[PDB]
Amino acid sequence: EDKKQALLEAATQAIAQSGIAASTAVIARNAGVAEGTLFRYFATKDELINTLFLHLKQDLSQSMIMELDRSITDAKMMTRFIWNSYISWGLNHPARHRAIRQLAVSEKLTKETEQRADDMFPELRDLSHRSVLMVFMSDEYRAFGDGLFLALAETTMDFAARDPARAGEYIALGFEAMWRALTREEQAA
Amino acid sequence: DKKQALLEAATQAIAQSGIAASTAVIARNAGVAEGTLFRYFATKDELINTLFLHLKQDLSQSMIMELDRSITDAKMMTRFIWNSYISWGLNHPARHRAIRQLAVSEKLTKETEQRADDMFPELRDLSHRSVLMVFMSDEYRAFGDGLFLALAETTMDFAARDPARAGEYIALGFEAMWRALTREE
Repeated sequence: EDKKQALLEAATQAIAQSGIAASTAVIARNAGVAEGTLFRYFATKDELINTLFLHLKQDLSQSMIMELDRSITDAKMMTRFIWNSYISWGLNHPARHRAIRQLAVSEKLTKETEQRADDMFPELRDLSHRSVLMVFMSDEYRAFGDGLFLALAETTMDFAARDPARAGEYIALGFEAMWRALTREEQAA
Repeated sequence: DKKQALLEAATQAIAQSGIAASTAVIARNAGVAEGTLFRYFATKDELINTLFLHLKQDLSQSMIMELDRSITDAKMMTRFIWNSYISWGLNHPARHRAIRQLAVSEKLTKETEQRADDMFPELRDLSHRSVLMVFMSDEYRAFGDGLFLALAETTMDFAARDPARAGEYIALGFEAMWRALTREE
């Protein structure tokens, strides 16, 4: 498994730098195993993509479970906790964030992986904290939704990293911006 | 002109590698050694600012073309503005990527910021009206633009990857940016 894990870390780095296009040969060389070993563990580029999205999401969920709390809590409290966890994770593990973002907006994630990934987070039970637009987006435009979220989260991380004196402000502003985006609803004449 | 070839090469270089892009290759790909480039622009900072302005002027041209002024809803106006911006980015990806890098650089003089405000006065007024104050402030204007350009680039990337649904992506992205960034009732 030692070998498989080194491969996952190498794929993370490769995709972080070059996206889904990253070569299987380069991943294997940067693991220090020939490309055949790689295709033994993962039988396809797709199977690897999916396994890596899940491995990375598990890593995220691990960093959170330390401070995980009960569902009877404000949806904004829970969502801010998730967002702060994510930002901390991306700052500590930039390649992990970059890779996972690439994976998320790939059109390559099986529904099985999507269900496993929902089930890493009991928290993804919307309970209409979301607006009507975004519940509609979750059905029809889920990748675009995640894309937008990760865009806001990455902008947050980049500014925090560039100017940590203001990190908390940025994390706050970014959070509110995504929260309004996710939660604010139509106001009519 | 020669200057224009330099600016277009600088756009391409920054689109690819950000502000770090070397003056040497910008000059090389313009077809001139570095001294010529430094003749036209005496600093990287001066070049950064001059290019931000050249690019914003291009954007402002492409937007002001399509504007009709009978419209007065601020969400209507901003939605058309965003359609124009998304169009420009789709048509000129290097120009968008570069302008985004330049915008969130901490390298833009206040003179450059006001000249660029004054390319589209109507958009600056639109923005003081509609945008939250934090994202408009002196201290967090850059973060606001960062968020905006993030959403705009995600919109562009999805539209480009899947043009059959481009309008859907442009609409949704707009709403997301609007709700995120703008003051409420």
